Amino acid sequence: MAKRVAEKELTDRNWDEEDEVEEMGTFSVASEEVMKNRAVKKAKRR
Amino acid sequence: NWSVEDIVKGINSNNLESQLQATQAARKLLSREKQPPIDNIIRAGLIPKFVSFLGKTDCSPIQFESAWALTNIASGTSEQTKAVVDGGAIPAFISLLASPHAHISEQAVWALGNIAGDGSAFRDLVIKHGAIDPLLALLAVPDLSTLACGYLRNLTWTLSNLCRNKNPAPPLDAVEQILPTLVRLLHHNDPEVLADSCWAISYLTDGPNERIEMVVKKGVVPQLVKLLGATELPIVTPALRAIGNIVTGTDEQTQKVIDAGALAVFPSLLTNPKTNIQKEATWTMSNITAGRQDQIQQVVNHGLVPFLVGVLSKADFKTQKEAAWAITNYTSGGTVEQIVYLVHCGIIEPLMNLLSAKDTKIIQVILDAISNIFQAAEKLGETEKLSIMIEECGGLDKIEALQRHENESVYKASLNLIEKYFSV
Repeated sequence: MAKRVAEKELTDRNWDEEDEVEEMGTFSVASEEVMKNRAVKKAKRR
Repeated sequence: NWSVEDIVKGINSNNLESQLQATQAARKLLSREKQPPIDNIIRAGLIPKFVSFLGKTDCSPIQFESAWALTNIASGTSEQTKAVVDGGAIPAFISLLASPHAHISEQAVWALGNIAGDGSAFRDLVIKHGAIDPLLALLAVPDLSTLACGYLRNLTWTLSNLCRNKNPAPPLDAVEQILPTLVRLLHHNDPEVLADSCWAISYLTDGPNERIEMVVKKGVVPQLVKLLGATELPIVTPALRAIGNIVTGTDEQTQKVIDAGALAVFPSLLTNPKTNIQKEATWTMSNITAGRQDQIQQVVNHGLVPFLVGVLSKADFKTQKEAAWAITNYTSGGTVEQIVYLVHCGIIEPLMNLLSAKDTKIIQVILDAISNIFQAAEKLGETEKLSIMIEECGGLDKIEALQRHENESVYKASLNLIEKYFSV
C-alpha cells in the first residue's frame, strides 16, 4: 500500500484554520566528514 | 432574585407548587449569563432532586423545568457535567425522549448530546444505557422535513457526538444502528444537518478499514459524493474528509467512491480557491492513485492528470507535497502507457522544481517517481529522450546536486540515476 491517513485530525471545531503556509526551502547538505568518503560522479551532458 | 437556600427549602418541601416554583427559580439562576450559581446548586445537593423530578410523569412542567436546569449544568465545565452524570441523569433523560411534549423531549436530546460530547467515556455510558434506540425513534418519521429544523439539528448533532472520539472509538454495533439514519439525514436539505452528518461520517471512517467497510456497506457513499459538490464550505469540507478517509481503505472500498462518480467532482476540488480544500482533495487523489491500474485508468479518463500536474506546479507547498505523493503513487502502480501519458501532461518540469526542497521525504518520493518513469522509458527504449527532457529543464543539475544531500538514501538514489541514465 502507498496509502496514508490524513496528516492532522480534522474536526468540526478546527476545520477553519490558516495552515502556516509552509515554504519549500532548501535541502540540507551533507557535512564535510560525510563527503570525504562519498563517491560522487559527474553527470554527462548532451 | 431567589437564593439557593430558598430553592432548597422549596424543592425539599411537600408542597407541589413550592417544588415547581423552586425548580423554575433554579433554572433561571442557572441561565444567567453573568455569573450563574452552578457550583452553589451542585453543592446544595440539588442534582438528585432534579433527576428525580424527571420521573414525575404526572407533573410535566416540573419535568421540563428540571431537565432544563440539569442541562444548563451539563452544558458547563467538564466537572459540572460529571456531577450531572453521577446524579443518574443519563438514564432519566433517556426515558424522557419519548415524552409527548416536544420541548421536553428536545431538552433530553440536548442534554444527552452535551454529555456524550464530553468525551469517549461519557459517550459510551449514554450508549450503554440505551440512548440510541429512543433517539432513532424520534427520527423514524415519514418526512424528516416535517420536523422543526432546530429539533432536527439537535438530534443530528447528538448522534454525531455518539460517533465522535476514538479513544476508544464508538462500539461497532452502535455505529451499525446509527448508520442507516445517518444516510437518510444526508438526504435532508438543511445545511446544518448535512454538515453535522458529514462530520459524523468523517469520524466513523477515521480509523481501521473494518470501520470504513461498515460505513460503505450501509450505503453512505452515493450521498457523500453528491455532497462533495456542495457549494457550502461547511458541508464540502467534512464530505471531502469523509471521502478522503474512505479511500485510505482497500481497493474495493475505494472503487465504491469511484463508482459513485466521485472523480467527476475533483476538477473543481483541485481548482478550488480554498487551499485547504485543494490540499485535502490532492491528498484524497494520492490515495486513489495508490490503487489498482484500472483505478488510475479512471483517474486518467476523467482528465484529472492535468489538474494534478497543475497543483504540483502552482500551489502551496503543503499541497504540492500531497501532489508529489499522488504522482509517485501513480508512477508506482501505473502501466507504461499511463506513465507515457503523465509525461505528456508536462510532469517532468514541476517534478524537478521540487528536488531542492528541505523536506527530505518529499525528495525521496520525487526521486522514486523519476526512477519509475525511467523504468517505463527503458521498456520503450526512450531513456535517452527522457534524459534530455530532464537535463534541458535543469533537472539534471538538481539530481547531481543531491549527491551532496545529508540523507544517504537520497544520495544513493541520485547516484544510481546518474550512473544509469547520465553515464560517462
